[PDB]
Amino acid sequence: GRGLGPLQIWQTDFTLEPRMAPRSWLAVTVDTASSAIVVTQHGRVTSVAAQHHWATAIAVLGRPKAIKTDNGSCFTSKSTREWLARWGIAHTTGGQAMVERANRLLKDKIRVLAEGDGFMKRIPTSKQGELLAKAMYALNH
Amino acid sequence: GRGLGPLQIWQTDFTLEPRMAPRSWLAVTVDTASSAIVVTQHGRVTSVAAQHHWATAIAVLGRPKAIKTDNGSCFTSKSTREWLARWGIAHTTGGQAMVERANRLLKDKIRVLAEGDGFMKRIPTSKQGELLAKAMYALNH
Repeated sequence: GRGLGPLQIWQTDFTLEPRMAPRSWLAVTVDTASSAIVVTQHGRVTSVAAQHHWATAIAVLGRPKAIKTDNGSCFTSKSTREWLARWGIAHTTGGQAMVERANRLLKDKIRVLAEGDGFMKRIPTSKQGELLAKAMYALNH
Repeated sequence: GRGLGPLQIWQTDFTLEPRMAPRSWLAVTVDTASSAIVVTQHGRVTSVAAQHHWATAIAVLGRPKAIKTDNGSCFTSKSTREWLARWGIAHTTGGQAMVERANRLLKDKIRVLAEGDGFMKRIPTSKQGELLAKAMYALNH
């Protein structure tokens, strides 16, 4: 139950992380109610990447009432607006200090975990998925 | 806080779902405390697939105290035993009625969602990720 608890509002952004190349575009959502983070990696910053990311985030967190983004083309496209409408999720572009903080915490954590494993530059491709998941764990739990 | 709440014990299995081919192996975890489900898809039933799945599940649910599996080779290999030890997760092979139920609920939900989208046989590859995430959402939230 929500009750008087925080409203179910997310902030979402993309942040570029070459340690994760070739899928170096990280799509990042912060649930403003709980501060939980969901991150996925993508080859390209696109509308469909944003949609794939939110599909994952909904699986993890539930369906939000609203999502705040910037006015980037991947978020204001007809395709993305229609996808959010299909899900019944309100969308605003406005401010999103929480997701900016999430981006920095994630990139720092990725670096620390990678260097801990001996990867001082790009993370080997076969190691990225588990390292990204480990960073998400580290920031949420 | 746990308090007197249910112990943090998962059940994990693999179940084959040709609607999701070529990555038709679904790795399924049920959190026995909450009945939450995490599912990932994989090309092959292997030790490393199980590890990749649990990495994701830990990102979503937190680190469990213990995981129950069957005695399949992907779970009793030296590689998997060492991975669980690295994480400090206790492992038992024993019984796992909850994950069997999860498997069936997931496959039924996948079918319903796929047929709703007009896919009466295999789901087109580019549509699978979001459909799988939708099934997971549908069963958890």
